[PDB]
Amino acid sequence: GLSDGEWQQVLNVWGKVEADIAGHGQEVLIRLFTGHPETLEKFDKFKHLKTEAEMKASEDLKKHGTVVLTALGGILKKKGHHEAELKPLAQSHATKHKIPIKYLEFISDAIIHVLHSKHPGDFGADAQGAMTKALELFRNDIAAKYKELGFQ
Ligand code: HEM
Repeated sequence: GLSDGEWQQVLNVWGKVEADIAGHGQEVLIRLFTGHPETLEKFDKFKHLKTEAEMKASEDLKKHGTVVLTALGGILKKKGHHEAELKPLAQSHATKHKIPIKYLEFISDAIIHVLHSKHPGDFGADAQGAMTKALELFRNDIAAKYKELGFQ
């Protein structure tokens, strides 16, 4: 798991996201979609987005960005004790949305990318390390639920 010092770093870094949840959420999804176009296909409601301009201009994408990060934020605030919050998400993403674990890897890297892009020089080495650990924990616990379901 993460140490108390690491969880404190994670939640301190999260303060940035919380100041502009929709902005960070939007940029995270845009980074995901632009870097990995196949991920867009998993969203029947965003597949109509053909350009990054259309993406940035989408209020609904911004809306989903807020939904995605608010959920992740709630999980992070649990500092590891997130089974109840994590289980349903892993299950809807495996059973309903069919999101391979690889895409969760992509979005994790996208979150790291967005923090550096929006806060250059203000996302220290220790901060990136702690946030990475937290995102790997989140990803790994979902992977467990995926194996349980036999989802690939
Ligand atoms: C940090 C990771 C993520 C978090 C916390 C998260 C959270 C959520 C939440 C809370 C919902 C709505 C409730 C539900 O259906 O479970 C949702 C829906 C959805 N997510 Fe995720 N998600 C994440 C990553 C991804 C990724 C990488 C994809 C890639 C395709 C994805 C695709 C979807 C789809 C298709 C829906 C349904 C959208 C709709 O309403 O039509 N998610 N997500």
